[PDB]
Amino acid sequence: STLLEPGSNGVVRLLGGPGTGKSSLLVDTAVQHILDPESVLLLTGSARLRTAARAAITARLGVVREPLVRTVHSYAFAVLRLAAQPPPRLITSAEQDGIIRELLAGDLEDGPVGWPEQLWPALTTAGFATELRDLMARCTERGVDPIALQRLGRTAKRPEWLAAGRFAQAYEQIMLLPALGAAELVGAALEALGADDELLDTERNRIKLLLVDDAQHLDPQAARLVRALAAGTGLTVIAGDPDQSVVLLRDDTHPAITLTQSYRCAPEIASAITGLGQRLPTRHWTGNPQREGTVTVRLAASTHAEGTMIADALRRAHLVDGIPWSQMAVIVRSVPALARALTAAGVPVQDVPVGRQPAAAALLTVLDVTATGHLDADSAVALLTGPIGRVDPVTLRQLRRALRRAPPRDFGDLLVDAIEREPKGLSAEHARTLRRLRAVLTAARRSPRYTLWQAWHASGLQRRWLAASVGAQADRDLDAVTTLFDVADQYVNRLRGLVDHVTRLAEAVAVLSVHGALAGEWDFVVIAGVQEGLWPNMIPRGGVLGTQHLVDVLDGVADMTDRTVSTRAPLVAEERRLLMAAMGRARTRVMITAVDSLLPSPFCAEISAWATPPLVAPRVLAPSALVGRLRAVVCAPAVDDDARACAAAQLARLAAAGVPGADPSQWHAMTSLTTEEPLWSEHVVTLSPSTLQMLTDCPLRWLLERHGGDDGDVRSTVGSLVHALVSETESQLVNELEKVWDDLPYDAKWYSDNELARHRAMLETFTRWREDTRRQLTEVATEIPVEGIVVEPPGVRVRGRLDRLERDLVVVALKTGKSPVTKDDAQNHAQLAMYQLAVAAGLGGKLVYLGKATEREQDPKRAEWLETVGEAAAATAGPRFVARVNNGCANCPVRSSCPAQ
Ligand SMILES: Nc1ncnc2c1ncn2[C@@H]1O[C@H](COP(=O)(O)OP(=O)(O)NP(=O)(O)O)[C@@H](O)[C@H]1O
Ligand code: SF4
Repeated sequence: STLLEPGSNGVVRLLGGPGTGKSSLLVDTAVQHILDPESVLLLTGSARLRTAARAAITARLGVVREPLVRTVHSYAFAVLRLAAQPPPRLITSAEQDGIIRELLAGDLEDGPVGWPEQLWPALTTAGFATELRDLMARCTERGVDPIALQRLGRTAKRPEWLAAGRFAQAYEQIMLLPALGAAELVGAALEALGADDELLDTERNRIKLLLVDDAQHLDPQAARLVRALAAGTGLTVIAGDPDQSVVLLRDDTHPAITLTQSYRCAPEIASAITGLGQRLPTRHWTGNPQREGTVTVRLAASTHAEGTMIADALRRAHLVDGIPWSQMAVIVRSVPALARALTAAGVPVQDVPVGRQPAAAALLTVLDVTATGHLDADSAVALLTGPIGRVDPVTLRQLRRALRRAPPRDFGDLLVDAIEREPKGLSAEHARTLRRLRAVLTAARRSPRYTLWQAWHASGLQRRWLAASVGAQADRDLDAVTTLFDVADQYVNRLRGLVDHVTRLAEAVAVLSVHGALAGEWDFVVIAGVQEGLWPNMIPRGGVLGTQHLVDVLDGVADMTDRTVSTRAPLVAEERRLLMAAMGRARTRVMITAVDSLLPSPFCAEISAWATPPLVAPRVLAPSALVGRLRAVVCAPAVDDDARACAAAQLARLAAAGVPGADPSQWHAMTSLTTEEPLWSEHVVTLSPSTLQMLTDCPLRWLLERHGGDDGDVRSTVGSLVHALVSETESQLVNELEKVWDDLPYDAKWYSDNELARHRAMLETFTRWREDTRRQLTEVATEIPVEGIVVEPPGVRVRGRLDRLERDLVVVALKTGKSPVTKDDAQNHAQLAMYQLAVAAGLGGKLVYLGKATEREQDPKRAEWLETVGEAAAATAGPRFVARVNNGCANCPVRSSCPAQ
């Protein structure tokens, strides 16, 4: 307190625990030294914390000037910006590792670097250049010149470090023949402070406070600017906590100021944090005595039961205890499953490429129409099913039946000719969704960053997405089209190149990882997923170049020149700091969750000493979770004679205000049939001989598969293309099947010409059948429509398409199956005996199998048969259809709604 005064000098160090008044004491000394705007320099260490401390000072200060609030990287650029009295910075690592892919492919083509010849197949891989980039990016943070990395390649017998140092030296000579990376920005500025030797004295004479902040995360190359700027003038405060590694604080000759009172954390949270610091290689601080807090550890028995009790405890707190959303958080060790099972209880919770999302990709299809000049068929259907002018799949089927009234032509060709000029056919409501697509393609074709805005103006849906903000998808799409207008501007400053480049490119529960959870406050913190393979991280840190072994020989004597512990797993004592500092955010209470069928980590057995069987079916406060259970203890045979009264007493309070599922009108077991009528009632039923086999077999399959339920093929229309050719010279028919075959929906075009071969020969099999049996038979006609009245008084009235007559009359029915029906199974064949009974009365049978020509016969039992047609056709009358189990109870369409299974 006596060391922070306007009359004072030197370096003061300010260290304290997690939560204490550190960063709000640098703001308290920024203002107290002003009451000069300049020399009040901060180094906040984040781009978002720079504005958090700027607005804190400038509100506490009649207009004012600005204290200089910056970061370390943004300050080392301003030194380089002034030392050129412009120093440019290179792009993000796409353009910086696009240089790495060139120098490796430019080395494998040759035979100077000298890779150790085992790594020769590795050099073309994308996974080698994203590891070579890290051996340079982790020496750049530690100030190691490539002429000094090669000294390590000789003292130890490691050939791939001499090869890596010669890469990092040859890399820095084509980047200067400047161009600075991201991490190379502090190290390049520090060479320019000691170069001029008057640039120092014209910098130190400016600054007066140097309120550097968050000193613990500072690199040993960024820890030397703070030692250079604070060489001599005024007074400097360092601050931060020294025992959270994850200027220097631990070793200094400068006087320190400790802080032990927390101001945030409860005293029961402050004993679990400092209780874990006992088995850890200023660890004593106390909690806020005004608060009272709870720490508890819960276990689950599965993965889905974890997300069901997290969404329990997040729902108990807001809805009963009253703490709002956005004072809650869910911290996970690392993000790839939990946000889906936590939204399903009704909790507000706050990747995919840019040109792939449907609100953005529907507008890039307007540009491909515009760039070519004519719109195709496959990209004119893709505008109707998209967001611009939208149609559900049953209104494509209403366009086609209205456009084809203007063989039928294909829908891909009729659509384009309705956008080019609008026909006056439909005009009801489909005229509007076609005028919307003429308004876009006339605006963009009459006009590259000025056309793409003019398309967004014509397809007027910035108005429709603001009024409807289903209200989340408008805020997901508007937060995605504004990433086109940002990326499309970035290519214009440097329209077939627009499409070519983009193609390659509140009050909620914050779910975030541990490294993102070092800025929030959050009254309630859940640490989900502390278990065996996940939190004590046993993914081994080995690699090819030995990056994790270089980084702990070069940065300290953590390992000697022995590769024994170089590639094991993340260190456990340095992994305990993450769970010790994630609990350091909650100011009221902490819940720690892990599943155990997936085995809990040993950190869950250590918290249970300081906390205040696993669940397998947990309780929820979801409204669809109440009314499910309340209906299950009232519709019960066999417990709870007293609780049954309490069950139905609470459903009457749910049903009076809404809550769907509550009232006994809403229950799916309580609904009643619509009609239960006697069908036709009143009459002559009508039948065809191809349903009579089916009707007798099972009369429920007649009702559901003939009327509605029929799931759609390519094998049944070829079977009718054979019947058309056969009914019309055996070489004049092969030429007829050959032309028409090329338009059939066959994938695998090796199979279309392989299925033609068995259907070409099946016409030669038929003419090889005719000449054999034209001595015993004689054709009367072919494809006679049979119609008449049979079993007249109900009458059954057989109608339809006898295939081929012959005469010794007889009845020939041609089939194209491969496997024939047996000999004694065709004596009761219901199709032939309906034609045979047609031949007799008013106005033997053959069953020729073209394919694999084994024919079957039926002998010329009429009273036993004619009573069966009248007995079966009477069962197509009433309700309550019978579901017999037949041979066809497999590859039948209606089976998921059968009551016999
Ligand atoms: N004198 C005070 N009176 C009331 N509240 C205070 C006082 N001093 C600090 N606080 C509050 O205590 C909390 C501690 O925040 P602060 O001390 O600024 O964080 P920090 O410890 O510097 N940063 P970090 O450890 O990374 O979370 C904040 O909500 C402050 O507003
Ligand atoms: S599964 Fe059996 S009862 Fe059901 S429709 Fe098919 S044949 Fe008829």
